[PDB]
Amino acid sequence: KISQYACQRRTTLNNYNQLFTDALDILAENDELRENEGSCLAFMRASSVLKSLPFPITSMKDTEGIPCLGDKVKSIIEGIIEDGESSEAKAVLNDERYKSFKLFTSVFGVGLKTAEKWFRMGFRTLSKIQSDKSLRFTQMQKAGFLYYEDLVSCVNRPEAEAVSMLVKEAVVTFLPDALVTMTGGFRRGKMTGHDVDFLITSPEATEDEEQQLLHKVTDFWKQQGLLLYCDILESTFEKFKQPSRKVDALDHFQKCFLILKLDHGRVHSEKEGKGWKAIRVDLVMCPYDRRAFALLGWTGSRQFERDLRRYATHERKMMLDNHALYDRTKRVFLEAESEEEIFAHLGLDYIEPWERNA
DNA sequence: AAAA
Ligand SMILES: [Mg+2]
Ligand code: NA
Ligand SMILES: [Zn+2]
Repeated sequence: KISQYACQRRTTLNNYNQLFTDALDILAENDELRENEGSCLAFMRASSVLKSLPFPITSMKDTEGIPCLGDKVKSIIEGIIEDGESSEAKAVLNDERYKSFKLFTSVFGVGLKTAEKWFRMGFRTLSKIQSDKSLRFTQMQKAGFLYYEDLVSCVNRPEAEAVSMLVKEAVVTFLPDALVTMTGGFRRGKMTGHDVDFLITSPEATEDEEQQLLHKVTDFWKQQGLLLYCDILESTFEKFKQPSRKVDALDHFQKCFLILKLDHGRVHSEKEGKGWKAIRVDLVMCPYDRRAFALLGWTGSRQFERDLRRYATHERKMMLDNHALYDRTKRVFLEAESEEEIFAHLGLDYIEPWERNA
C-alpha cells in the first residue's frame, strides 16, 4: 500500500509516468497562476504519487490502490491513455495568460504580481517589456534581464561543482572550520537546475562571526569582479521559538541570493562566446546545532518537505521546520546531528536525498 | 520577490 505521504515513498529520477506527470504539473501550475490553491494541491499530490511508481501506467486498472487520484485526475489519465496527449494540459499551454505568466516569471525578479501587471498592460513578449521607455524595473529585474540567456539555460553538474569550489574557497578563507554542503535538486541527483544552493555552518564560529561570513564572502567576490547581483537577508532566527505551524514554512536563517560570474576555465566538462556564464547561487548560514534541520529543509523537494511537515503534525503531534523539531506530547525540542536522526525521531524509514524527488 |  503506497502511502499518501511523499516522506513514506521513494521517488527517484527514473520517472516512468512523465506523460501523465508533465500534464498534471502544467495543470497544477495553471491553478497556481489562477490563484486556485486547492486544485493546485490536488494536482501536485497526484503528480507526486505517480512520480514514485516503479512502472508506467498503461491502463486505468494500473491506477487501482494508488492514493491521491481523484475523479478529475483519473479523467486526465484516461485521456492521455486514449491518444498519448492531455487535451486539458494542451489548452493550458495555448492559453494566453498562462504563456505570458510563464514567460514573464522566467525573468529573475519577476513574480506573479509584476507578471499580472504587465499582462493587463497588454505586454506579451520580453522584447516589448525590455525596450519599453515608460516601465520602471527593480534592481533584481535589471539583473534578470541583463543575464537572461545565461539564467534561463540550465545549470549542469560540472557548472554546479565549479560553483561549489568557488563557494568553499571563499568561505574557508574567513571560517576554515566551516562545512559547506550543496543542497536543492543537485543533492537529490538532478543533472540540471535553475540555480545552485549551499548550506554553510561552522562548529566554532561566534554569533557575530556567523553573521559576518556572508558579508565577507560577497565583498571578496565583489573585489574579484565576480558578484553580478547580491541581496543579503539578515537572520530573524529565534533560538527558543516553537517551529512553524504553516503549510509552507518560512526560513528565518541569514541567506543571500546571488548571481555569480562563472569563468569557463573553472568548469571541467566534456565541452565559447564571452568566456563566462551568469549563475544563480543561494547561500544559507545556520547555527551549527540546527544544521540537520536546515539541510533537510533545503534538500527538498518542495513536495517532500510539505509532506514531512504534514506527517510530523498529523501523525506524530510534532512540529517541524528548517530550524527545529518540537514534540508537543513530551513538551521538548528534539535534537539531531543528522537527517537520519530527524527521520528516526519522526518514526520514518530513512529516505535518501536521491529518493526525495517527490 | 528572492526561497527547497
Ligand atoms: Mg535548487
Ligand atoms: Na521570476
Ligand atoms: Zn536556490
